Amino acid sequence: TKSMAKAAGVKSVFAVGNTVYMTSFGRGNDAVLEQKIVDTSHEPLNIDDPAYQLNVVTMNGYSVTGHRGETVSAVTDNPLRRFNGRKPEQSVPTDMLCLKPTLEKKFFGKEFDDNIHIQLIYNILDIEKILAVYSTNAIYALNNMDFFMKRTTDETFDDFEKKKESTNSREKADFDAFEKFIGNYRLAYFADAFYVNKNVLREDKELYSVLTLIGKLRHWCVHSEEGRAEFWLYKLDELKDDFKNVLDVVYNRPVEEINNRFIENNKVNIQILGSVYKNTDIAELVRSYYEFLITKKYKNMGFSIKKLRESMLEGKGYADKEYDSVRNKLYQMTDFILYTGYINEDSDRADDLVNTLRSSLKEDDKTTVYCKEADYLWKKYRESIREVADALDGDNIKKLSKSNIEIQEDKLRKCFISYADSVSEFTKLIYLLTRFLSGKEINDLVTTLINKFDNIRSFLEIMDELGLDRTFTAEYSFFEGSTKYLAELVELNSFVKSCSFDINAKRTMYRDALDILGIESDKTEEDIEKMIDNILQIKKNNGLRNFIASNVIDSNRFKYLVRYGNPKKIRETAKCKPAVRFVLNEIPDAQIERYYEACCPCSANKRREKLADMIAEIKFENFSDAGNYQKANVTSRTSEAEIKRKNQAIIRLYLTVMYIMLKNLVNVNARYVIAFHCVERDTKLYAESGLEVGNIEKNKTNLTMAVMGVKLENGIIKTEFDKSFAENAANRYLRNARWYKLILDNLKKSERAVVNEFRNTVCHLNAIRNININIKEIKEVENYFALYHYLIQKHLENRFADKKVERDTGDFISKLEEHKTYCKDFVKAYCTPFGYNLVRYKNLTIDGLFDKNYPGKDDS
RNA sequence: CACCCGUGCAAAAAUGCAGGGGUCUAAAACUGAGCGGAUAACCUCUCUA
Ligand SMILES: [Mg+2]
Repeated sequence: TKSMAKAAGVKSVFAVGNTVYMTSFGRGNDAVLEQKIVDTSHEPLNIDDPAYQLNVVTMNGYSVTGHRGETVSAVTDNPLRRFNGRKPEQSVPTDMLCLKPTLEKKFFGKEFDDNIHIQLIYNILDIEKILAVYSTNAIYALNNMDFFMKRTTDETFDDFEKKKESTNSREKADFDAFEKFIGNYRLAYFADAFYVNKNVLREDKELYSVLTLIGKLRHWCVHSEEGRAEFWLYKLDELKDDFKNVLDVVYNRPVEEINNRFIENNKVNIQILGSVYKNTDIAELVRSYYEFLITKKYKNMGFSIKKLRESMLEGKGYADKEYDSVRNKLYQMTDFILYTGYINEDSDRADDLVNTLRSSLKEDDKTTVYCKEADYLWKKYRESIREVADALDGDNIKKLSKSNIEIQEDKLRKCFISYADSVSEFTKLIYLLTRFLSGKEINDLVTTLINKFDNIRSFLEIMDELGLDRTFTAEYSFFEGSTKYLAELVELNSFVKSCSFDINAKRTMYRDALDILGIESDKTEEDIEKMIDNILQIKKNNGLRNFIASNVIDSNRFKYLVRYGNPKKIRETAKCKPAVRFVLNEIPDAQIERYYEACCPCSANKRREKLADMIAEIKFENFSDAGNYQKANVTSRTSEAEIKRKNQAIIRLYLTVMYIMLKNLVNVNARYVIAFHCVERDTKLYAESGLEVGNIEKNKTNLTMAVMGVKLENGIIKTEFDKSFAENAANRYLRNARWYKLILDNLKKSERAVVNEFRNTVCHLNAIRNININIKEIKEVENYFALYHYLIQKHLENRFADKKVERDTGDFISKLEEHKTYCKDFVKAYCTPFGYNLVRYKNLTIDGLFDKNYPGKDDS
């Protein structure tokens, strides 16, 4: 199922001039040159330890059998022939967009007769795509509740503050929007970015500088810019002092929190590991534990230590409920034992495991490999793991916490994560960006960024080894330090999720908490304020207060939900039975019994139905008696504790279902803001390439129309379909007649205003900002893609209900009500702006082909 | 179960086979990671808000 060429070890098959360079897998993603192929002749590079031998070379195929791992044989294609054969006959291929010459001429200073620089440039574009997703998400988080979309680094707070007495309404209203935002309590959910210990809100200067660095990032990543500001993400060393200082202060605090007293906070794990590693010096063990836990070196070593631990401790008896309070320490130190074993004594085994994982053809093969390695690790570490578990008793952890250890930090401090004065402004800004995401988004951003920078570094080293012109342009010299940025980003990914600067739950936080949970309609605003006074006690009982704080405010599900949704809006969206039920049967049985075992005191369909009924009929007053049972201990068998765990299961289920809905909707919108970022970027790229595209702000389909060669005559596309326009397209995607005809037909069925509104509700995330009203009447939710496009099309209907709509748009909106679901034709109608990129158009207009995790059938 | 590309055969211009694709998607292999519905320098629960 997986690629045999990768299993055989073929990292890449490049193409420079008439020669073809085959590269192999090094340490991780490092690429080492293996063979150079010049017209059916192969010259073996990397003679000692070759990853693969190539037993026969043809002009149209390189047969390669694998040395490393299982001896698998593969056939690989000649890149010079990538667009030749059955059509001069050997030329370096162009990218699908046919933008490769312009990308080379823009990132570097000249066209390149090879097939490596474009490979690097597409990874840079992937970087910008991910940042376009996540700066947009951060701005939507700040706007959830025309100002954040015009924030420029060029003006500091000392110049933005002069807009208090601005004689002009635009500047005065911008400053008033800034004040109305900082005065918002919602900044308390952005506490890492906006709250400092003195917890107080950061001063207005830092408050504004965070917003400027975030909004300018969004503007850069979505709007292709002109002038010096086009390279703003890469010329960040020119940031003003205020922005540098705010980047520093936001980045330093997790670093300072973790490495100020690493011995003290990690004393329990350090001591119990010193018990296992008696022969090891305590300073060495402390440095290794920093490397493992803070720096996360156990994840960079080319195999899943987490998978090995899970397969080793599968059924040995540590799945019992007793260790749940211990399980974090137990898993951490099992991973540490495995790690230290792999650097110290099982380095050969780690290499022999990475090789067989790379050479494996199936996930079943990877599973068997991990299982066998975990069997060996268990048989090696039965007593080590038993010692770890025994020395994690509650009394034992208490005594370990009270003990005094004066461990030498000289060897530890050589591994301390660099402070903000050493890391770069780009990675500091990336951390500041990460301050406005959930944890899953945290990973999807920072791990993808380290992947892309690692790819760029590997390409740069390959081109240096081949002697190719590696020099980026003076404006893109940022990527000449790609190795340094990769190191910084991996270091940041190590500790980005490790620190949470959570604040004491404010009164407005508690207001959001019950609003997201549900209140009876008849209760007035003063009544809700009186219930807040009851929670906060204006003898004393903070039981319900603490229950609401722990279960709702401190739940990252609710944290996410107030990051990207008004609590009242989320509560309203909790009332759509089809959409909540859809998440209900997406959560598996294993994760449904977790809630039902507490919400019960028989069939899974009935269980999910009643769970969804509870999500629909949930309110504060069902939990208003939490002052009685919150003081109980969930682990006990008292009825107060049982009811406490029941309410915890209900609240967690509701918040998690809403979290899943909102996260999936935001992810689907993230794919479309990728699409529109690509539209806007490729517009400028094609304009540089001499394509006649024109202004795309006015009409977002200008790019696809320019690529297809069609032009609207009197507002409608009057050019018909013929093979000539298909074959003379501006890119490889639309060289085919069938999908050219389909995209032309769907272009004729769209309109400028609807497409512009779709772009606006995608970038500004208004479809989610108004999720409650955009989800009112939905019949079923076959997938999150369907729900997102129903929200989008309902948003389009609401704005275009009292305006002139073309016949096709009217038919789409009528089909919206004829059966209450999104229009599978409207999606491809307003998705035409990125129809030029046929793969993206197909993915974003066809369900099943949208997401990788739930693949479905193509609708042709 | 997308798109494209190479090759072999049938084709009279596209279908079976076998593959490849970092240079096709959110999308190369190991990882990291997402899907995903607890993970986190900090035992847990209570406490503190
Ligand atoms: Mg790519």
